[PDB]
Order: sequence, then structure tokens, then C-alpha cells
Amino acid sequence: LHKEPATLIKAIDGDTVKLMYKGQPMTFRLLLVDTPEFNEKYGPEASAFTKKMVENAKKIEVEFDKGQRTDKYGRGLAYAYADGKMVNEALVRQGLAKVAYVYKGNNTHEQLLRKAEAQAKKEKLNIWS
Ligand SMILES: Cc1cn([C@H]2C[C@H](OP(=O)(O)O)[C@@H](COP(=O)(O)O)O2)c(=O)[nH]c1=O
Ligand SMILES: [Ca+2]
Repeated sequence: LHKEPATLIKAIDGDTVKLMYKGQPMTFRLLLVDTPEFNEKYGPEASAFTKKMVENAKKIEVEFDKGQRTDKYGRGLAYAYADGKMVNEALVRQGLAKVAYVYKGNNTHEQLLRKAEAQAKKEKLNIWS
């Protein structure tokens, strides 16, 4: 997989963010995770966590996997990086997302993320508390 440039347009929630990619505004949905909806428990905390990570970044990058790059809603499907740190992984590691939506052929980072989830769960963080 390859990292590509993007810039922040706007934070949205824990697992979606509006970025400019190849010069076009797109909503991105983070691969292999599920944050609570803002309406739900830990929803606001997940939103805040992603918002801080993407707003504080000097450099946003997106990384597409081997399969589908857009979902049925036109959202980009990617791993997102803030100054080299994966947002997807960071959410899971903090117990603010579950590993989820693991589709064949877009699951390169699955085992990385499941390891972070095990650690979050061992620490009883957030969703696992
Ligand atoms: C993360 C992800 C979501 N989706 C679709 C599946 C779900 O369809 P449904 O809307 O019919 O439930 C939805 C969940 O995204 P959200 O968790 O953002 O709601 O997005 C993909 O198709 N591929 C993906 O990789
Ligand atoms: Ca969600």
C-alpha cells in the first residue's frame, strides 16, 4: 500500500472526515473500524478524538487498500494518517472504535488493528469499560 497526500477540509465524526484528495472534496470513511454515532455512548469522545488528531496534523495522508476505494455512498475508503500515525489504529487502541466491516480484499491492516483492540480491551478502555 501507498500513502497519498490529502488536506483536511472538515472533521465530521469518529470515523468520517472530509478531506481534499487529488484536489476534490471527498468524505472519507475509515477502513476496518466503527465508531459510535455522535448520538451514542462514546460517540462524542470518538468524534473529538479524530477531530483533534486531524486538525492538529501538519500532514494528512490517505492510504487505499487493494479493493474498493469508494463505498455505495460515494465515501472514500482509506486508512488515514496524521503526521504518520494511523487514525484508524489510534481509535481502536484507545477503545473509541471496534474493528469492524472487515471485507475481503480491503483488509491489509486487519491484524494490526485487532492487536490494538486486544490491548484496549485488556486495559478496559472506553467502549471496553
Ligand atoms: C467501513 C465500510 C462501510 N461500508 C458501508 C457498510 C454499511 O452499509 P449500511 O449503511 O447499509 O449499514 C455502512 C456503515 O458505515 P457507517 O458505520 O458510517 O454507518 O457503510 C462499506 O461498504 N465498506 C466499508 O469498508
Ligand atoms: Ca459509525
